[PDB]
Amino acid sequence: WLTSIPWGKYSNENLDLARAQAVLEEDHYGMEDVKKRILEFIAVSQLRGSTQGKILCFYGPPGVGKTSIARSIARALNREYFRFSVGGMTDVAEIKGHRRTYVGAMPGKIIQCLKKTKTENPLILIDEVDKIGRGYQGDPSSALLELLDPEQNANFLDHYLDVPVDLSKVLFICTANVTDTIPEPL
Amino acid sequence: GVGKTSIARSIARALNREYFRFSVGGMTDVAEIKGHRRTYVGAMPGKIIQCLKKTKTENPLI
Amino acid sequence: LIDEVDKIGRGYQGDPSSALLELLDPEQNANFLDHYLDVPVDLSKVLFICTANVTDTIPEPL
Amino acid sequence: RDRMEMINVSGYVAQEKLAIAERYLVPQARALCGLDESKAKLSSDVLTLLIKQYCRESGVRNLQKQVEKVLRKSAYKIVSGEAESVEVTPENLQDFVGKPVFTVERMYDVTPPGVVMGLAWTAMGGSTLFVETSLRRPQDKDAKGDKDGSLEVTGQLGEVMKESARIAYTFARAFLMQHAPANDYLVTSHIHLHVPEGATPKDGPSAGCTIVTALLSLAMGRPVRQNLAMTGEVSLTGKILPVGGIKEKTIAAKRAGVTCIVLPAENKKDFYDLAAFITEGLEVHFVEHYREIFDIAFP
Amino acid sequence: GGSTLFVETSLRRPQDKDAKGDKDGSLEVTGQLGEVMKESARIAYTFARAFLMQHAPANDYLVTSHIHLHVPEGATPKDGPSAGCTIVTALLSLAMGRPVRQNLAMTGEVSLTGKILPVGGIKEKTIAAKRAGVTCIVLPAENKKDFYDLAAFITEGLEVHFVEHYREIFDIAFP
Ligand SMILES: Nc1ncnc2c1ncn2[C@@H]1O[C@H](COP(=O)(O)OP(=O)(O)O)[C@@H](O)[C@H]1O
Ligand SMILES: Nc1ncnc2c1ncn2[C@@H]1O[C@H](COP(=O)(O)OP(=O)(O)O)[C@@H](O)[C@H]1O
Repeated sequence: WLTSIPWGKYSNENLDLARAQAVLEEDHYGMEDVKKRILEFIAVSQLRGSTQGKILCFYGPPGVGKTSIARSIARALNREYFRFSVGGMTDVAEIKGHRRTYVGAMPGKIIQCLKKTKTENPLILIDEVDKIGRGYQGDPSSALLELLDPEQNANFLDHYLDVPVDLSKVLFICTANVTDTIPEPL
Repeated sequence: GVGKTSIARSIARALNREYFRFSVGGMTDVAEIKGHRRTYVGAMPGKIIQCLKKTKTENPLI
Repeated sequence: LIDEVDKIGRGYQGDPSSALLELLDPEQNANFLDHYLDVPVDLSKVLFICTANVTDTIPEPL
Repeated sequence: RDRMEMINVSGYVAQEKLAIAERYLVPQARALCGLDESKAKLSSDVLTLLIKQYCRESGVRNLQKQVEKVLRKSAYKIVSGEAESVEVTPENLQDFVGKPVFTVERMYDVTPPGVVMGLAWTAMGGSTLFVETSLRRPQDKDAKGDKDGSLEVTGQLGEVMKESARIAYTFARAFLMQHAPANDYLVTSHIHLHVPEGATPKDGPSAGCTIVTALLSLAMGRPVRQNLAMTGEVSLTGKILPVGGIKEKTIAAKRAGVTCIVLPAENKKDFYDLAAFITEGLEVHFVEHYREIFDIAFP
Repeated sequence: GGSTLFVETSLRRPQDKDAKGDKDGSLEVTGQLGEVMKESARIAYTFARAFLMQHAPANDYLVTSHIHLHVPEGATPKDGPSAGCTIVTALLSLAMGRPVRQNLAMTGEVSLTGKILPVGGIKEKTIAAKRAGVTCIVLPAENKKDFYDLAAFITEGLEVHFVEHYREIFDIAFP
């Protein structure tokens, strides 16, 4: 599990602006606010040398194309795509794993993302963020904030693999049909 | 947005003792601060112990 | 052929509705894996059939 | 609570916010975006406009978001646009941040009868909450009717707030009979008042005094003097009581444009502890008995 | 998304309990009332009573008559109060029995004196209104600028209206 995690491997990121703009325009009509926002992100990341992964949360009615645009952004920016569902989720272990001393412990699902993606800077998509319950024994919102924490992500560690892992270049995305029920700290 | 935690971080730097932020608001289970009995499969110590371990110092600024 | 889909309780320690959503997912099924055999398996050609006595109690994402 | 001493870290005024932005936030965001100082120019006038119109709150993070947005847009226009160095001017600002949301407005500039401002120390900073009063059922229940004007408080009343409102109503009745016995409108008329929420319960009674004067206005239909605020607590006798968190209420009043702030006499010293630069342009008042307020608000 | 919810009101018990009876017209609110919704409805009721007093003191129907109103659910709690403005005019319409001018959508927040306040989600409501075919949309003056951010092609065929004091609305709904 440990040696299967990519280390120092950074998938090449596209820097051409016209090519990315055309790619995005050929995938989703209109929606020009998101397109211009991502264009501005690409430009600023290119100007400031290395590319950082900043978080943003799309929100609107359902079926509008929020997952499809996430996939289109992943394709256009040239980085790896991955989807993840958190709506109504209660067992933080799915994101943290287990102590590894169990008879059949597993690591968090984010380490599975890193392993399958084979890259340390993929595009992780979070789905139905506002549906988190944070109920009894759960409260995955704390770990989720840890993921979005601008600095702790650079040294995030899971219970199974406790070695800190950098998550600054990962480009998180969140989707929710309403901004009310989402916790304020998030 | 007044920088209360920011001034805390600045005080930690100036005083030269190690810094560490802690969010207790909304915490429900005290076991996070107290860990578990260590006999349960997966039992882990309190979060303050982890803070002490990571900070590597016995006099940090929690 | 899944049967009595709407009767799923999705209760404590369980929530098999998430596993169903994974299975019925048009694309994730193509690389579905279980905890025993973790190797991904393709399930794009399998033609699932769901039977329920009413459409209300069935989960909306499902 | 009793196990430690508490210092009051509180927000910054528009001038302090502008200084914070220009000297610390702007270079920090510029470095976090990589743009050169000469390449991107942000005049202090643009920062002042942004603070005044867009980011209005005790906190500062929103201004950080706005500056990040404009810097990102400048980087976008530099990398592939036409200008090698974006000169952010107010006229251009409209395109970068869009049209100004949170446009400056006092909720009631006229302040018709039965409504008045009040500096409420809310959970996040302080606000200039508007207490409203209005007749809700005809005074002519009966030409000979002696039924009292039962009041219907609203705005998520707290039992403490209910008792404070009842005390304020009783004191207002007593004052009205003391001044003009002939007048009996408030004595026998059912009146509905609304006190906007957001004020922490501890500071809830701090607006009670306002209630009183509002009612008095509705009694005589005289609008309160323009851009006048006040706060404190009454003890059924007009003896105003001190209130806490004066700095946040003062800064909120300064931002709202209200010029006259009336405070309990005891709080006077606490108001002078505040920095001088925050107290310019306001005609502060200090009182202990409510009577004086009635004269000032109704000359 | 956005929806065109039909708020409605009607008499639910005779106004003539007694020709001399001065009992107030207690109001019953349904539609899974929320505490904030209940308080907003009470505020709207009081403001409607005051407005009818100011305009036509002769009429006292709304003053003394038990009225039931239905506000269909679906609105999220945060924007729940937004429908309150409609409630007001509804009562006023029921007070005079004059039907509101056809295909006239509106929304806003009343503050017990008529000074309307801004509301959120303006774009969703605008698109829903366009889908419903309504031609006149009455919105708070504060939100005016926000409605102009909408792409051009979505705003055709509608006579938008901007207002801050509810008085203006009463002059548009009831000519
Ligand atoms: N430009 C577009 N305009 C409208 N719909 C689109 C566009 N591009 C893709 N879609 C549709 O959007 C759907 C995805 O819905 P989505 O908004 O991702 O749901 P969710 O709210 O669960 O994320 C797809 O079925 C696709 O057909
Ligand atoms: N006086 C100041 N000068 C410069 N920057 C400040 C000042 N006060 C606050 N900030 C900045 O604004 C942000 C405020 O966040 P903060 O108030 O610490 O969060 P919280 O409200 O959760 O404690 C900080 O990132 C800090 O850098």
